[PDB]
Amino acid sequence: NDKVRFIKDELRLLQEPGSYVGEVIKIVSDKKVLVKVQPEGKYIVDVAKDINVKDLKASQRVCLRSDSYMLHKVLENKADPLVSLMMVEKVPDSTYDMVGGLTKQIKEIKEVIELPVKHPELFESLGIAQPKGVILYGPPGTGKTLLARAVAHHTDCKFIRVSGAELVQKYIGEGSRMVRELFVMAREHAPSIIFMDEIDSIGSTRVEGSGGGDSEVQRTMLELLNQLDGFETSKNIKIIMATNRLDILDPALLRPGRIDRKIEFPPPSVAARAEILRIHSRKMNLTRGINLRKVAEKMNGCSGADVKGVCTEAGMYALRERRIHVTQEDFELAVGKVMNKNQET
Amino acid sequence: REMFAYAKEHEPCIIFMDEVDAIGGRRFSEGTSADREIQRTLMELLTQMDGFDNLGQTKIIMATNRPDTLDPALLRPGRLDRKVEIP
Amino acid sequence: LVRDAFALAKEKAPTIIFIDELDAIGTKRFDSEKSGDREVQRTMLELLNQLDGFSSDDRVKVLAATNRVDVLDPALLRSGRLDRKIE
Amino acid sequence: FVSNSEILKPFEKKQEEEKKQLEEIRGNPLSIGTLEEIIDDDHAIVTSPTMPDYYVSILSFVDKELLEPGCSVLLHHKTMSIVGVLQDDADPMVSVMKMDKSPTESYSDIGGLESQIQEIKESVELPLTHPELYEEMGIKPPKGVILYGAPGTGKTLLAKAVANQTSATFLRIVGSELIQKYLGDGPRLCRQIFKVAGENAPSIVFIDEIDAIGTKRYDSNSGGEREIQRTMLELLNQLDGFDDRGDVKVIMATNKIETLDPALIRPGRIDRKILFENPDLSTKKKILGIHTSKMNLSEDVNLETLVTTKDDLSGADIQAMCTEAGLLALRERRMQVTAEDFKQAKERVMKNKVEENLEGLY
Amino acid sequence: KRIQSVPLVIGQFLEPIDQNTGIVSSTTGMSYVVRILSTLDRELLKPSMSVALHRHSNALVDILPPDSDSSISVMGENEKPDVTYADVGGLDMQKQEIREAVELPLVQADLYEQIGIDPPRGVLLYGPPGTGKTMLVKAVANSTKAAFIRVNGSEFVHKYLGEGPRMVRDVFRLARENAPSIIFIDEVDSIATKRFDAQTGSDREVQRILIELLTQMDGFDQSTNVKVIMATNRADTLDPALLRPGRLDRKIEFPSL
Repeated sequence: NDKVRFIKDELRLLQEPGSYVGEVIKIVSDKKVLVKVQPEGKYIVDVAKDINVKDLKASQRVCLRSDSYMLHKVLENKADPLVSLMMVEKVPDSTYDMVGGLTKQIKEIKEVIELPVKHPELFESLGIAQPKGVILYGPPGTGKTLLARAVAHHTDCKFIRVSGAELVQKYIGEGSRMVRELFVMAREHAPSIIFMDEIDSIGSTRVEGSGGGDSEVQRTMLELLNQLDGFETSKNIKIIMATNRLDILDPALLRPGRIDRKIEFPPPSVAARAEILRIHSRKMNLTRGINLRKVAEKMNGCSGADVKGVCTEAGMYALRERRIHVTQEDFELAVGKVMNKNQET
Repeated sequence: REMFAYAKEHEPCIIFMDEVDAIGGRRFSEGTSADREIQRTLMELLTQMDGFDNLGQTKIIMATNRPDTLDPALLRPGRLDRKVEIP
Repeated sequence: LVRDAFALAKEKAPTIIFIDELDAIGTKRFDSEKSGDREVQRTMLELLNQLDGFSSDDRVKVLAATNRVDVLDPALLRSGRLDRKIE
Repeated sequence: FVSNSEILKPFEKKQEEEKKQLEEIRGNPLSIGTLEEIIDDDHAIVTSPTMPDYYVSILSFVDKELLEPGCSVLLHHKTMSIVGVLQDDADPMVSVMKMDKSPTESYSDIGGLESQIQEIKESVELPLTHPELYEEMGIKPPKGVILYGAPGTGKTLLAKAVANQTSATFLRIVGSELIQKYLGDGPRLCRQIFKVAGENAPSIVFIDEIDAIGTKRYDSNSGGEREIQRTMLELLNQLDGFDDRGDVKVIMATNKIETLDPALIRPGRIDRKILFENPDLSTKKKILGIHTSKMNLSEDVNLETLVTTKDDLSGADIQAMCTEAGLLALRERRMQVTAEDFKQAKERVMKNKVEENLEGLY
Repeated sequence: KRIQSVPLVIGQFLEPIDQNTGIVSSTTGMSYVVRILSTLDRELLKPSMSVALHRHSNALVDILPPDSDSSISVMGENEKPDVTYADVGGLDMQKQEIREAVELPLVQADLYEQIGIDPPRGVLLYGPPGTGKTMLVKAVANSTKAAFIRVNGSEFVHKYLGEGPRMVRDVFRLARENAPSIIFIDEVDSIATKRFDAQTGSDREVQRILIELLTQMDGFDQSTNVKVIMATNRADTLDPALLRPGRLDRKIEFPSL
């Protein structure tokens, strides 16, 4: 009987004109919400009697009635990656177990970033200050960007890579606005790693810094850091800079209180190269007869990134030959290709 | 597209495209102010040549003051073969 | 605007179409920099193509004025185009 | 109390009746739009997004002078009548500005800058302390000062201190972000900064490291980049053309004051030109004493000893030392710091700062 | 079911809010919250399926196959490529490259996952097109008996919130439906030149388009039976968002020297 009634109710229901999707600009205290509606212009509406406006909040995507103008539901809020580009990555997948060769870096990185964030109380009790910025300088793309993501997975924060130029809009302020908004986002999401993307290259990432807006943007960030130790004396959001060049830097920028720590990123050695390889091989089908000591010794003038190329190039040779289990023969042949590419220019 | 489409129906016909520098430039400082609209027009042009749309009895002539913003791709034959100068 | 300028000019004849400034649109660049400044090249070219697209008539006159001459081109030449050069 | 009650009983009945007559107008859907201009026949033109534009008479909740051209307003959904005023939406574009109410810093924390601290105090601080006092006297004290040294050594700090004393909004303005690569763009960004400064007085306006928008050249406009010159002339016009008593004070910052045009300095606004002295032995002691109050350390550390062997270090180097010696203690898992940590720390910063090239001496 | 009836506007179903409720995107760009028929469900519907909605009442009447392709913004589906790889020679090195990139994950999906190493999923061809480049693309497409879909990247460049960002929904989906398929994207740089050197023009209109490219692309190539191959005049004006490992693993040059 209920099943007959139910259909009946739907039959009636379907004769609505529908609802509009709208975006909350802001809640006010007057029982109204300002809505920028997407099919139409912008409207002030009076929310439903079933909720307050402190039962709502700004930046919510909403369903508003086309008939009675009341927020019938709230969907979800606008996701954190936005603008020209910007990538926020919740739960960083990298770890110190995902790259090896980091024995030199591990003690160094731990004190500079981990010990202040994880224990504020220590820093305070000592009367040592929290560093304002860190600069990492090293050979490109080896696993510099990867380390940042690792430290962020341990300290339990979103790793936020911000592309300097994408924060270069051709309109009044809108650009200046974006720069400000970003700080607002990472203050809300505290703790957070802000990794300043585009003063480094991983090979797949364009623009290593320039005479335009990458060095200037890099000044802006420092300013923010001063201000936090100022009025609010709260600071839980740290910025990590990565660079390959000393021509993006100036001495007041390296002066303690803008950038306080200058940590060397691992230059690649034979022992270090084997380690990384062993970790990446521990995901896939390679023969036990292989000797990572041989493969490591074959490679000189290869980064962390190159080791990754070798493993997939090796796989493509087995695959063609219609086998799923790789050999030392494939691994040498793959290395020889990669080696020639470093010999060019 | 329409212009080429009609040239093939009613062929022979000449499509005289004046100033293929506004409609098939290749930037110089990599802006897209209105210069993505430049990409749209150039792109359409290549597609018809490169495709299975058949020109041979349908003729295209481009005119441009100085040749400085034509891609190597156009200079390959079957696009522009013949490049006539003024002395 | 120019094609409308000329169409209304043909209707209104005798008419003097008076163009103040001919260096403001009279830059058009000479490099691959014309890409950007294509509005200024195209407008200047459009009046000259129209002027040469008819001859042996004086229905429309166009007369051009500069604040200080810094522009002259081999394109301006022809009798149906800007014949007369008065200093 | 008794007063509330006298009022409640007539006020109630009138309020309900007024609230109602408003709500019959205000009823949904009513579209938001923005007021273009107010015509002087006491009409007004409104720009609607949906493309009515109409000349309508106001309806109250606001007055004709409680509105200006370009304000956001509430519009009727057939006659486009101005029912009420509303607040901008769909993202007000505001330029990079950092707000610091009473930034935590004082003269005492950085003491031994004695000579500069009096100069900034007379010019900036005391006029802000005296508001009606600047209105009555009417004559200008210094509007503005220039501070030139090295940032976060005195230049950042001094401006932070004076801001704390007078309960003024401290506004940190990023010199470079005004260096946008567009045209029209620099001066309107610069103008926006000044607009907001006058609206939200009192304030000290700290403009960080002006040399990227500057560069003097030899001419007042040049055939080089136009955008860098444009922002510079707007900046010169903004001091020269509006003057303040005390309601807005400007602190300008630059590492080298001689790369600035001499007419962009302009006496009669920027009267004070404040420069940086080097620490003597006694100042080093003072600057050190504060930084260690906030530490915990061993009692075998002798201040006098460290100070004598330091020679020609500025306070920034002194701050770095506190952190570096303290870092070796944090490595040994200890929240004291020994004598030994300091010695190695003093030596190292000393070494790096004190690079020799035989340019001293004579 | 019967009551709603024809004639009808076409929409694409965006997302299920709940049981008997959907947010739908109409393809004049305008997104609506509607009811759905109780004869159509959560598993009879999908996040980018095409749906028939009522003109004035806006409720999901019937489900359409995706098969709509724009024709005044030009989206070509191409049966019958008729060129082979003996139309152009001397390309040995680029040929071998393409073969392992493009052919092999479609044909032999199982063997990548069995090794336990990543397949390639995106390929970039960089250098001037139409040199013999396009011909290899076309030759594989016929040879593997995959569909050729020629997608004009630069004719997304539409000038509003209307058509363009929805043309992207349908094209990725449609390729997946009529799998195997090659999606060959001519000049992606139109919807992907943005800021790098702070001397770059308006880039806001293109911005929405780039974002749905990112969604469609990562949302397929996970069973590896439709490949995406991007082509561009110059590669120094792409975004990293396209470039990164996990998407674009093969980067093939038209070789020189």
